Amino acid sequence: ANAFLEELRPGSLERECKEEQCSFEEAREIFKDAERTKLFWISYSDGDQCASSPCQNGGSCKDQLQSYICFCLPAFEGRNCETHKDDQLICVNENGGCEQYCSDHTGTKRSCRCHEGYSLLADGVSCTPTVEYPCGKIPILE
Amino acid sequence: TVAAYNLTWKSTNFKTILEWEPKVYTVQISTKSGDWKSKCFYTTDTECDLTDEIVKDVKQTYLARVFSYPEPLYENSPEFTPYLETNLGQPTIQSFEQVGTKVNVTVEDERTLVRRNNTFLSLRDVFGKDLIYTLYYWKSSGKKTAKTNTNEFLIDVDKGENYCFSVQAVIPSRTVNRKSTDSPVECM
Amino acid sequence: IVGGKVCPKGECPWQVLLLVNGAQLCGGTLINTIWVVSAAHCFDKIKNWRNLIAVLGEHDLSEHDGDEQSRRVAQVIIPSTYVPGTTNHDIALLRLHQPVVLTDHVVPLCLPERTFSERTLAFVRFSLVSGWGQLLDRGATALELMVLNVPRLMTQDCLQQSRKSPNITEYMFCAGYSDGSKDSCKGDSGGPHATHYRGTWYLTGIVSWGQGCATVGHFGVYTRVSQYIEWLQKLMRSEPRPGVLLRAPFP
Ligand SMILES: COc1ccc([C@@H](Nc2ccc(C(=N)N)cc2)C(=O)NCc2ccccc2)cc1OC
Ligand SMILES: *[C@@H]1O[C@H](CO)[C@@H](O)[C@H](O)[C@H]1O
Ligand SMILES: *[C@@H]1O[C@@H](C)[C@@H](O)[C@@H](O)[C@@H]1O
Ligand SMILES: C[As](C)(=O)[O-]
Ligand SMILES: [Ca+2]
Ligand SMILES: [Ca+2]
Ligand SMILES: [Ca+2]
Ligand SMILES: [Ca+2]
Ligand SMILES: [Ca+2]
Ligand SMILES: [Ca+2]
Ligand SMILES: [Ca+2]
Ligand SMILES: [Ca+2]
Ligand SMILES: [Ca+2]
Repeated sequence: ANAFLEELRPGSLERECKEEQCSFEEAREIFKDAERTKLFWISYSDGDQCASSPCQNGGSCKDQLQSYICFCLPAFEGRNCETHKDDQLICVNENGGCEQYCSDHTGTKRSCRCHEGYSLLADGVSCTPTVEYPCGKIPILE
Repeated sequence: TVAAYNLTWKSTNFKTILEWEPKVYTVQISTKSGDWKSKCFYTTDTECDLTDEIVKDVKQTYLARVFSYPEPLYENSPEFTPYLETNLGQPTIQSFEQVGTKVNVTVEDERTLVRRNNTFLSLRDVFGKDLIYTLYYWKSSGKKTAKTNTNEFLIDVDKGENYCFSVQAVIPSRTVNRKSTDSPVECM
Repeated sequence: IVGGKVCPKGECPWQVLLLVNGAQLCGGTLINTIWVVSAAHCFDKIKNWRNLIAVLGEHDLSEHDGDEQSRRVAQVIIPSTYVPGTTNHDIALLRLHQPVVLTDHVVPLCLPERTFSERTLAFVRFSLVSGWGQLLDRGATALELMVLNVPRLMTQDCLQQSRKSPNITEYMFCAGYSDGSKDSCKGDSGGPHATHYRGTWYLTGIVSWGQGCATVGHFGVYTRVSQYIEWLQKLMRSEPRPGVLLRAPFP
């Protein structure tokens, strides 16, 4: 910024760019050198991409050169932490967490079933043998 | 339905996002000998955050494919080993103390998306001796440099005279993306 | 098998051995006490359909023990869409004359549900193929049951990564290596391709065919069991028709 007769004062990085918003020349009026003024300008003028508070669900934004990075809390993913992990309870996602068979259900939660000779336990996802030799098991290893 | 194309990895400080064209899909990510894990189920976005899957072992090399829906139509992304490709964010000068003729310039140990216990590891924690910082300081018309195995610089300054600084994270061993962009400029 | 190892006695309890007039013929896979799943081309040149024997709990073809259970094959069912001498629809359902006794050395492999197999099992990278076939492309068969671990590929990749023979239809998938190090082999035809998922094994493949055995720039081709589940299931609940050979319609 340049007030009345303020330009009469010599250059001051603090007063003009820190304490105030300085233009490019004002800045060039401090460092003098172009290569130097550029190195400084590149960041000083980049703009805090976090200003829009892009990160969601308790995320934490970290500004970058014309970009940002979001650090989400455990239960969230996505460029902006916009993804709820606890809402991926479908069969395509890790077999819906079922030990054997998985069955999607529009709206409600998914169901888990078992193969013959097996029974679905109370946990709703596990299957235990109901016969002495259920398919898929190797006796000398069980 | 057209198979997706131009798959690219966008990774900085391990925050890895796979982007693609053109502008409903499902992405799977795996390691050369691991099972395939579906991510971003039926998204209409041409991107998918895979950060959580790759931070489980940064040293690993991952491969990802994008299935297209109106065996399905897909495309494979380039191989991607985080630890050797993720980009180093823009460093930042945390502080600088002067004791007579010498000045101590510090670089902030920025945090990474890589989790351990209940906290985000810092750039140091993950790379250690692999990461060094380069100082580019000046008064005089010329420039001077300095390098450090840690996150601090200890240089000799001409008493009185004013200086400016600018660091830059570097991982020397790296074949690609071994240098991060320059930090903002700071002057005494 | 090429580049695999000896399945320890008992760790391949569903592996079956097929014999014609007392002669090794092909491998099989037990999916329950009276039904065995094998390969179609295995019966291409059979003549004495009353001389087919199935042997369970077998391991060392040079030694006999109480764990061996032989059974005559009452019926051999093949999709009516299968053409002898060709590759597509290489699957056969064999009914035994008498149920076998499930023991520590004789346990059936599970037949999965279609969607579970297509949506999940299909993505477990590795699986195990086994049998008493050749140990080398040119070489002879093996005395002790051999087993091998192979990675699965989606047809598209299998093609790009393969050298320019039958086409990889949607009724088969590839598994193996192209460096020429490991692969199942001819004498292993009809053998299982069992997948391990969350504590249980399932049938997801059948040693079908290939460009020789473990040839550089080629993978193994296995019948895609998941496309024949309903088929097999209906047949298993159907009444026993006359004649050993039975061409069932498919779908
Ligand atoms: C091109 O098609 C075939 C070629 C070889 C095999 C071949 N079997 C075989 C099995 C597995 C592989 C492999 N893993 N590389 C390799 C080979 C074979 O010699 N069977 C004997 C015979 C030949 C043709 C028809 C019936 C019986 C099977 C094929 O089709 C069923
Ligand atoms: C916040 O501002 C950032 C940085 O430009 C932008 O990319 C976001 O979409 C917005 O929400
Ligand atoms: C930034 O870090 C994230 C992960 C959360 O802990 C936030 O509360 C914090 O602002
Ligand atoms: C397609 As191929 C059987 O040559 O690997
Ligand atoms: Ca001013
Ligand atoms: Ca001014
Ligand atoms: Ca001030
Ligand atoms: Ca002022
Ligand atoms: Ca001026
Ligand atoms: Ca000025
Ligand atoms: Ca001015
Ligand atoms: Ca910025
Ligand atoms: Ca024997």
